[PDB]
Amino acid sequence: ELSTLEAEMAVERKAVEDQRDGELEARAQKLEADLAELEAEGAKADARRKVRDGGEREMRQIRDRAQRELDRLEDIWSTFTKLAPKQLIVDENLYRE
Repeated sequence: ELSTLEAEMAVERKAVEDQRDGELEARAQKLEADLAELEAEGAKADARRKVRDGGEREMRQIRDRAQRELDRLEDIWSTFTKLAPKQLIVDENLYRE
C-alpha cells in the first residue's frame, strides 16, 4: 500500500503548500494596499516603516506556521516508512497521528 499512501501524503502536503501560498499572497497584497493608503494620507516615512515591518513579521508568521505543519507531516511520513519494532515514539501527538 506504499504507493497509495505516498500519493495521499503528497496531495496533503501540496494542500498545505497551496494554502500557505494563498494566505501569503493575500497578506502581501494587503501590505501593498496599506502602504498605498498611508501614502494617500499623511505619509510618515517612519509609520510606513512600522507597517512594513508588521506586514513582513506577519508573513514570516504565516510561512513559519505552514512550515512547521509541513515538517510535522514530513516526520510522520518518514517515521511510518522506516517504522520497526523496538522503535521508541516519544511524542504523543506524532503517535496519535
